[PDB]
Amino acid sequence: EYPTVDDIPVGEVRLYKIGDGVWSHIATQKLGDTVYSSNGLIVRDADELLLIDTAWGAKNTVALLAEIEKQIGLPVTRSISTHFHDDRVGGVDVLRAAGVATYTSPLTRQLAEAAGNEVPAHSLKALSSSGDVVRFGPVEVFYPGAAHSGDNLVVYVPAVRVLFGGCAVHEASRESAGNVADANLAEWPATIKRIQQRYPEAEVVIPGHGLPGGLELLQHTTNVVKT
Ligand SMILES: [Mg+2]
Ligand SMILES: [Zn+2]
Ligand SMILES: [Zn+2]
Repeated sequence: EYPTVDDIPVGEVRLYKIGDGVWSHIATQKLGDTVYSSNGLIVRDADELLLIDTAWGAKNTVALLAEIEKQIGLPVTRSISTHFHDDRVGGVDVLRAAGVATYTSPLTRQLAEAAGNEVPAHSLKALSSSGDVVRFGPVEVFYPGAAHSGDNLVVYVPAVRVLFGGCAVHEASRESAGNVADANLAEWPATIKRIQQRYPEAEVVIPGHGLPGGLELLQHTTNVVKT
């Protein structure tokens, strides 16, 4: 049932229900002669939605908003981007045009500017140091330290124990680290250990790319990373 590249054309978006008031969104994108899929999250708060990450570019992000309106029918009023790459901030300008208040950490804003990428309009204070956690509506936003990138964040939904690990967590089937050009391989194991110690009751862990699993994806990541 979980959507894969085999069942999503570039430009279409699927939603997948994870728990009470929580969905993932799945989109596809072509870089080389390589098609990839990518995951974000949607979380209900009263009569509005918090979005976690864009759908990897402007075209997919317009389609994401249309699919949310078809299937859920509540407005997206705020978003958080979990690092500075195009699968997280690509389409922020679509979000802004639609009246969404877009956020991320100050470091993500700085790195996205340096990369030429779109930049969320607002900073999350108090996320500058490894181990820092803030509340944001129905979630917790945690900065566990450098890993896939220097600025990567994870997002936990306490009411239903769902952790979105983003691109700092690899899916079960992946055995290589992927794109490491912004990675800190030396800190990556310590970063995974902070996530494990902070969220020991998580029932679902969603990676930035691929199939959701449970807490076993965290040790799996450490294993892929060392090698
Ligand atoms: Mg770019
Ligand atoms: Zn990335
Ligand atoms: Zn990614």
